Amino acid sequence: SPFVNKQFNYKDPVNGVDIAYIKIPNAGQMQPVKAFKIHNKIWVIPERDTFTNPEEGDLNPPPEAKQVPVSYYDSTYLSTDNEKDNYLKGVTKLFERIYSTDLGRMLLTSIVRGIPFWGGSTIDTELKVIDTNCINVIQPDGSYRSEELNLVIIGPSADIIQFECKSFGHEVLNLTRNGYGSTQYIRFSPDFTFGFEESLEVDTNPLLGAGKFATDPAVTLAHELIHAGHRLYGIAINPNRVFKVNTNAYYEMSGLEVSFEELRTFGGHDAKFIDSLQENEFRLYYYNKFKDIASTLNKAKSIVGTTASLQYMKNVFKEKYLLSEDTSGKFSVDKLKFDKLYKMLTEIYTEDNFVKFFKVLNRKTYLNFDKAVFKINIVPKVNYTIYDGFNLRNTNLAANFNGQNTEINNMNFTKLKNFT
Amino acid sequence: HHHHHHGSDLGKKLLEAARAGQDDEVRILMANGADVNAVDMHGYTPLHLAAAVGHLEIVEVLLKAGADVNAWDQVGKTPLHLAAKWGHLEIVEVLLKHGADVNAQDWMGRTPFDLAIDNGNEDIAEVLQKAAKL
Ligand SMILES: [Zn+2]
Repeated sequence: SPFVNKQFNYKDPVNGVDIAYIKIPNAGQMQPVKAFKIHNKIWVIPERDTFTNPEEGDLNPPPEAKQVPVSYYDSTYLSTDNEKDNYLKGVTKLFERIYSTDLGRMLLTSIVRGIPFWGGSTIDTELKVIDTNCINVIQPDGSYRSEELNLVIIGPSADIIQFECKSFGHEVLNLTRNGYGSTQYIRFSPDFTFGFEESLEVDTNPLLGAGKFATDPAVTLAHELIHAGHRLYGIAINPNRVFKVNTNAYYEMSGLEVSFEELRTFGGHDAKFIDSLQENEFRLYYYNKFKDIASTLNKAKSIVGTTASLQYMKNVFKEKYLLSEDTSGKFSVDKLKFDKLYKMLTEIYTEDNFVKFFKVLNRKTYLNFDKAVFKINIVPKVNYTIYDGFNLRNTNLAANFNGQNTEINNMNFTKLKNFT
Repeated sequence: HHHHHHGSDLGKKLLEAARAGQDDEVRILMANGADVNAVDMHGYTPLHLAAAVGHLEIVEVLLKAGADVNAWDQVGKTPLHLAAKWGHLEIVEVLLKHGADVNAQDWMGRTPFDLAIDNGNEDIAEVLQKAAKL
């Protein structure tokens, strides 16, 4: 029972259903690109992302002098068909590994159920889909069929290791912080991984360590999938709510500040930098946001743009936000039901808890310094397996996380750049 | 002699002020040097927001200060696209009066005429229809 039913090949013909030419919301008039529906409401564009940002239309790097040490530029990556095939199967295998844990199995089920809310209409009482929460799928005629989706895995932009989770905004709505949600676009590559040190003292020092170990890409993708789970349920923290790092002299020296959002995503001790007063206000702030959505659903008189019934589309959102329905049929938010749902996306879906269940070596905090970038190929089963990743079972790579050791398993990790 | 220092970015305050229809706040921020063509993280200009929320006097004061009537966001919509969507006839007339492109197309191919008829704005669609056939 796999999460991704098909063994997609980039070379596969477009059938117009789960393999089709599509158009993403973009500032230009982009040419359609090939995308694969690996799962319900999840698509994979194995292209470099020149479309989401109007100022990053090209993959040219900045002047050699304006480049920051922690970056890697390569305009030729993911440009040829063979890398597009390998990229697609790598992303697919990474979903299988996440899904093979009850924790990731729940995360992926919460994402597919987290439909961006239908707050698009200009009339108070009718429900409508926000256009930017959809994609344009090409038909055989050449006509364009609009289709809804929740997640999109796309290739990196100019900065190859600038992994992130982004969505398109609304002129009058704050979809990521009002509960509604929005289709998420993740820049991610299964062919690259960051180097880090097992020794915490070395890992928190900018000037030491050369990337003794390698991050497991399923944790990296699991980290960005948690960003999606926050933004899809509309409970993300404003990215300008930053923490004045006082626990790392090297951060304090440079005056760095990490956003509460990423600290929450990492979890563990990191998520405790947020003080109880700050956590309390957000929970209450978004508990009220679900009440506004429950109020909008109760004042729903019509539905536009689909053949689904009004009652049916309310039900999709009762199951998403876990609203309570009384005898008369009016939706409400049960504070305890919400608190269970709120804690799930904030304290349970964390990079830390995922490392515990993958049983991999990982950074022990978000406040560290990346030591190197490696080129990996996770598609061969002699390199990387769904159930064990790099630390293959029964081999010498299982003990002491040896499979993640970039010198003991020196054939699976090719160093490209030294940040240290 | 009269040197002031900007403690906060004036673009974001101008965009927030135009979104909530605080005409005096827009007019005051414009006096202290806010950029009428600044952008938010989504490509929205003060005119995009002032037009989508329906503020006639805010739209005019900005256009007087040199706001791009044909600037587009990250999905290709212009101030004319938004004003037709939210049923603002007076805003749509002002934008046209200043030479907004009635044929601007967003990512999906839609013009401000399509958005108008797709949101039940008949009287605002007949104006855009006529202006196109002129
Ligand atoms: Zn992150």
